[PDB]
Amino acid sequence: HSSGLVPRGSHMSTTLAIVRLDPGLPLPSRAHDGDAGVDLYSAEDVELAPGRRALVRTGVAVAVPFGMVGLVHPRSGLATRVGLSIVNSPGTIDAGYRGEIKVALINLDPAAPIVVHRGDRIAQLLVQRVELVELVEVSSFR
Amino acid sequence: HSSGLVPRGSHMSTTLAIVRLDPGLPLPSRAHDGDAGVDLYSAEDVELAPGRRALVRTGVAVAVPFGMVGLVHPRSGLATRVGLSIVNSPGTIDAGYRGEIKVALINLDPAAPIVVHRGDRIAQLLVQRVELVELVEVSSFR
Amino acid sequence: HSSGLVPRGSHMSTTLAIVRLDPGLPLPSRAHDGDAGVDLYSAEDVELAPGRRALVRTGVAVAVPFGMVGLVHPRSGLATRVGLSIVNSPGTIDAGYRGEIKVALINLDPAAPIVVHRGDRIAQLLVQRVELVELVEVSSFR
Ligand SMILES: O=c1ccn([C@H]2C[C@H](O)[C@@H](COP(=O)(O)NP(=O)(O)OP(=O)(O)O)O2)c(=O)[nH]1
Ligand SMILES: O=c1ccn([C@H]2C[C@H](O)[C@@H](COP(=O)(O)NP(=O)(O)OP(=O)(O)O)O2)c(=O)[nH]1
Ligand SMILES: O=c1ccn([C@H]2C[C@H](O)[C@@H](COP(=O)(O)NP(=O)(O)OP(=O)(O)O)O2)c(=O)[nH]1
Ligand SMILES: [Mg+2]
Ligand SMILES: [Mg+2]
Ligand SMILES: [Mg+2]
Repeated sequence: HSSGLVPRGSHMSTTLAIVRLDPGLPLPSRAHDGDAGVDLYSAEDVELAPGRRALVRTGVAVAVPFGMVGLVHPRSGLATRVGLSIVNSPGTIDAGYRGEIKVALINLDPAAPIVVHRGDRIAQLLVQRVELVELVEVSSFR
Repeated sequence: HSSGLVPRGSHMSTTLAIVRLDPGLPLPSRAHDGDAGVDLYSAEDVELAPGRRALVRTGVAVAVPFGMVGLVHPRSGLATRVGLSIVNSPGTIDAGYRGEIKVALINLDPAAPIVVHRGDRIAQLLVQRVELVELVEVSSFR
Repeated sequence: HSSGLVPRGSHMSTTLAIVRLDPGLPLPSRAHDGDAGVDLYSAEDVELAPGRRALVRTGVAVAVPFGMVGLVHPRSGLATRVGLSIVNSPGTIDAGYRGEIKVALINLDPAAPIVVHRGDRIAQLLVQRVELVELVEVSSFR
């Protein structure tokens, strides 16, 4: 069968609407089958000295479904190789957000600056269900 | 209809029992409809010099349901604006925990101290299902 | 009843195949009933000066089920007491990965080195479902 047919085991898989605010970047994609995240691109060149942080545009906006959350995670390779991290990791993308996804990168290396180029894959976006809990206040209840 | 009626689409939404150990703080709340997290308050004033961390009381205890986990995430605005982060992010609140939720804040700015005041919203709490996995050890099995 | 019987409330609980690449370490375990994570051991001695990071072997490989993700989270006690963190937290373990789980530890204390010994519990592994989303590109759509 061709790929337009949804296989039985994927009947209930979730769709995510996405706008490329920067049409010159590829759509985010999973690096390998079954990978949890789609990789987000940087729309911009950024140089981070040790300890500096920047709010980096990804060129995309998404519509996370109600009842779900988008989560922006660092990539392990950049984290290990150069100390690149995300200040607010895991970044929380709410269902109602329609703005551009931005990544708060930070250089956690003590001495070597990190150069990010436009078109580099700088984070990964996961989508999960979340419990939109109803709080029940009690006076008292490992 | 009035708000006491659970709408059909919310019939299965999860309740979370909460004790305000500090009754002078508001209950945690979602900033907007559909937001993944409820914002946690600081019960205390804390000043963090660059690179310092503190274990900050939130004034609340919760009963995360069995089969779920509470997750303490940083807020993006403070992370970007002043470099505020959480050392153990995402903080993992277990179903059996009945103590006060505490937030391990850290100042990741190189030079500017962060002042947290009692009543500031310093983190956000998400609740998700988790797989309480049964390990199956094998000798061998992208 | 003896423990070999799956209780009714655990009928659908997920199994996780695991190989101890280092058979001298215990299998990861939950510290308490209902805890979200199983604690990962270090296979190695590592000393981290302030601001240094290391890619630490855990001695295990896992087979996260398709449709799920493994998540490597810091432990709160080490984070608060000595400033130990994980550069790429939450570390993302994909369903297709069959290599050794490695932990990117970092010392976020300003002045005191952290010593990790072989056999110390240095992180915790959670397993959750993830939405393997199908992107739907649109021109336009808190
Ligand atoms: O903490 C971690 C994170 C990942 N990993 C392994 C398993 C995971 O499936 C794999 C890739 O993780 P990332 O996608 O975060 N890394 P990166 O994107 O740099 O590499 P790749 O191009 O292979 O996806 O690395 C660890 O061992 N520990
Ligand atoms: O990494 C991130 C995190 C959040 N965001 C966007 C989407 C999310 O819905 C929105 C708000 O996230 P937070 O709740 O973490 N930020 P904060 O609480 O400071 O702002 P708000 O008062 O708007 O909730 O910011 C990003 O673009 N990148
Ligand atoms: O951010 C956090 C994380 C945890 N906690 C509490 C609730 C959680 O169930 C408990 C234990 O969390 P960890 O397992 O991350 N800590 P650690 O493994 O050091 O302690 P323990 O041996 O008790 O599990 O600490 C907080 O109050 N805030
Ligand atoms: Mg990857
Ligand atoms: Mg918010
Ligand atoms: Mg623990």
